[PDB]
Amino acid sequence: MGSLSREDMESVLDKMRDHLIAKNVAADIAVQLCESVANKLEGKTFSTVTSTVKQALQESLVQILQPQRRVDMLRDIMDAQRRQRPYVVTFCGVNGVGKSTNLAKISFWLLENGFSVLIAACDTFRAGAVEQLRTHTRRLSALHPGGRTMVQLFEKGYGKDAAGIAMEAIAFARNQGFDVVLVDTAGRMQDNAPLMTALAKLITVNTPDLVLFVGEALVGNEAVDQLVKFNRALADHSMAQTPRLIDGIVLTKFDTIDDKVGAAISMTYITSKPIVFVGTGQTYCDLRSLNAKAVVAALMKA
Amino acid sequence: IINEEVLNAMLKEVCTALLEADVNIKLVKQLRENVKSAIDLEEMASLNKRKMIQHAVFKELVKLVDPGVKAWTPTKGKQNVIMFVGLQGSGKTTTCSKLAYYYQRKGWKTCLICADTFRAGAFDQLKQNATKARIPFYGSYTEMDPVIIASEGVEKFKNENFEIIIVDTSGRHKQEDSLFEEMLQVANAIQPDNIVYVMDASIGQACEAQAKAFKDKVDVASVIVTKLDGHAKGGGALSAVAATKSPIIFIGTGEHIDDFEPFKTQPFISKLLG
Ligand SMILES: Nc1nc2c(ncn2[C@@H]2O[C@H](COP(=O)(O)OP(=O)(O)NP(=O)(O)O)[C@@H](O)[C@H]2O)c(=O)[nH]1
Ligand SMILES: Nc1nc2c(ncn2[C@@H]2O[C@H](COP(=O)(O)OP(=O)(O)NP(=O)(O)O)[C@@H](O)[C@H]2O)c(=O)[nH]1
Ligand SMILES: [Mg+2]
Ligand SMILES: [Mg+2]
Repeated sequence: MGSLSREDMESVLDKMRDHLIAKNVAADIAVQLCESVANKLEGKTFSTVTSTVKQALQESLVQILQPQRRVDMLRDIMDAQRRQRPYVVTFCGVNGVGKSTNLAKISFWLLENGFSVLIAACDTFRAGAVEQLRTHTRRLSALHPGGRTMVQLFEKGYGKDAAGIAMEAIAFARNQGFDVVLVDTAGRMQDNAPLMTALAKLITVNTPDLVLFVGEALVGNEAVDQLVKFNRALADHSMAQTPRLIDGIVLTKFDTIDDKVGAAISMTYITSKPIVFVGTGQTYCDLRSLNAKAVVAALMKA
Repeated sequence: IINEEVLNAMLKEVCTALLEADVNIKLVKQLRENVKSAIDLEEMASLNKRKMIQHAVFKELVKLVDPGVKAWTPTKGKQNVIMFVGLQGSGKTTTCSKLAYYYQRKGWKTCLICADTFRAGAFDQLKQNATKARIPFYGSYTEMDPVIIASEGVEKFKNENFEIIIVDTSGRHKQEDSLFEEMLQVANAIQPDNIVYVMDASIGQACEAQAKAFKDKVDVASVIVTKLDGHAKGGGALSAVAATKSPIIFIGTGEHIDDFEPFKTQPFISKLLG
């Protein structure tokens, strides 16, 4: 209230909703976003109305992008070392989004910081999946970060049960004293219950330290469905009383969407979980952390 | 009055469904005024409003998937070169083998060329695919110039008189000019009879910009929308057809070689619509 207060707000709220949608925010997220602005603004100069919703939207977008506390991988690995157990990380996501490429980027980063990593080749299905990992392991061994071993690929070819390989890889990792295990998994659609179950088994059987959903910033409304479905298998198929869920997000192909940046919000909206990494290209250094201001700035200018 | 409210009611419902099928919001707003022009509440006698409106919506979607250009087809006995382009991860390499297998079971002399000199495992992947399907392949673990590979592959399979010569290329995006130039050099080199832009059905609002730039750089003539298995909507395909001035020829419905069928419009739009 008042009625033409609400009337002016909703009319400019609508222009903002159609703006976030055009920039690849998931429509129903764009909708829920504005309805939240309404509740916050209502009860309390047309330009001020425009500027008050524009300003208030911007404030919430920033809060959505950075929930909880920033994830601190190198610090948490140290805790794993103190307990003398590998810090285990699982990558999952749908077909094609950049799981295997971005796992390599991340290990480069870990390796340069002095940590040994065992890459578990647990996409035993898709053709090439293991040669492709193998090429990266051979290139990462060049970092040397000679005596001892900093990168090794743990692999058993194709055809075998990825939840079992991942258990072996971790046990091997603990046995050889590797700091980190990076578990690659195979691309799977989120409505494919077999694949969704097998993923859930790999996770609940092995209980990694960190489960990382990989999403591409090119996805549209499926950004929400992928994440909802992945978290539902993880929850539905857990054996623990405490359901193990997705810990964070790697958002890839951020260099392909220009300013249509809105997939960052679809994914930070539906989880209270952070974007740990941004993929900004196809090479080892194309790994950024997410800048909320730069994202929200992009989302307003269009 | 009642009729206006009814029409605005169905239309809002159509438009919300269309946006969540990942249609470009500009397309959705345009269709909305297109159906409003094409419908007159006043002429409607007592008949049912909804059914005429649903038809009106559905008829305007059908215009959007039809580019009005007939899809290209290979010609028996001649050397048909087909080139695959698309964004990173869009499904190009898997679809190459699907299209080859499609044509090989229909009695065509098909082969495959991996000319992706960048992606780790690009040859292995295509090689393994091709081997599992008994389809001849060509590539190199050592060569790094994809124009050389695509040239040597195309000529080799022609001297062996193949009918379907499918070239797989690396994933590339529009804002990477060196890749988009390399793509131009591969096309000019092998002179393909048909370029296939491949798009992931889960693509969002960025589709029109990418797809347009692929068509501005190279004569895209066809479209294949991948990852339409099960529940995917694939509304970006409208931007893709309009941007590339090309028809959608097939759809990919899974990771296996036989998860592949020719594109048909009505069922695609029915899934899109509801
Ligand atoms: N431009 C760009 N391309 C990227 C990025 N991350 C990954 N890619 C590209 O995406 C494509 C697929 O990468 P890949 O690691 O195979 O993805 P995946 O999730 O492991 N695919 P699969 O499910 O088939 O195993 C490759 O062309 C890779 O170079 C990124 O941040 N930017
Ligand atoms: N479910 C499903 N998965 C598909 C379909 N088409 C391809 N895929 C999967 O999605 C990924 C596509 O990989 P790929 O064929 O490498 O695509 P690409 O365009 O060649 N990638 P790159 O840019 O690296 O060359 C693979 O994981 C493949 O198994 C489809 O129709 N359905
Ligand atoms: Mg992979
Ligand atoms: Mg490929």
